[PDB]
Amino acid sequence: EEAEKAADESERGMKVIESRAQKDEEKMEIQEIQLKEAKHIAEDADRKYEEVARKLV
Amino acid sequence: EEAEKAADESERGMKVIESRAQKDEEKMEIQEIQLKEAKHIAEDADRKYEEVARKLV
Amino acid sequence: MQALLGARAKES
Amino acid sequence: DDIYKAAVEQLTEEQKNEFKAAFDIFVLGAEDGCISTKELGKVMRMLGQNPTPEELQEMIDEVDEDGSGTVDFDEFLVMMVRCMKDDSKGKSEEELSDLFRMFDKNADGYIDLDELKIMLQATGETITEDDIEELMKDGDKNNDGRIDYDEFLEFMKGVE
Repeated sequence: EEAEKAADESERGMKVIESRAQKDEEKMEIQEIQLKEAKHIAEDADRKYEEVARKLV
Repeated sequence: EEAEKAADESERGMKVIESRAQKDEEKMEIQEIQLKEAKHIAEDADRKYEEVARKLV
Repeated sequence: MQALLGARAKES
Repeated sequence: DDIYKAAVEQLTEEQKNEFKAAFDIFVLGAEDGCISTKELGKVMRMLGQNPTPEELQEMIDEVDEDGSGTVDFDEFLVMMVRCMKDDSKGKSEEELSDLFRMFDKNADGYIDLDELKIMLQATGETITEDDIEELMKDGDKNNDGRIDYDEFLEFMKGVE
């Protein structure tokens, strides 16, 4: 009974973790894709900065 | 043994996906922090854009 | 490519 | 951005297919299926090292002639043979003076297109006016139509 409770806790755990792992994996990929975009916005933000700053110059 | 093995195998399943959640969690935190900074860089670069755009004016 | 492939990094 | 193709012209093709499989794992878990930042990152990680996405995207753009911004698999093979030691040694000012007194047969301090043309025709390779033309233009940054001596250093900087 305890091993089955453990089967359920280690399996539920695995599923909770798979759910968490998936949430974290999606957040990982979401933040990674969005990081690339945030970096591209930084490149663009720096790019527009340079275009206007260069005009300033 | 089957119940305990279910627990043990699901626990190993969990260890791998927990380690994955941890890797994904660390990576999403890294990517999130990096996103925040890439975005803060972008925002800073956008602030600089505006500082230089108003100074361009 | 060696730190990647080991034995398989023969020309790499 | 091209010298890597020139080096694979000197290299083999088995390395190309090894890098095909490389690129494949270089995008193992990719967002774009090509090498963006994090793809090159997990490349370095499987390499046992941890890079930053800036130089990642930069080596991505270090070949970027057109502004492609990404690592095409072709551009990928370019980037991967970038790291093999194929042609080195960055030729520069001294031997370039030694050779520019010649390349400036006109001794202008500037290679007119005359000398560049003639010495290309002498190079033994097929000589297009795309050759002589691009060569005059890359030499001549002042774009005087004549490759200045330091414009000649430009002209023969590193080209093994």
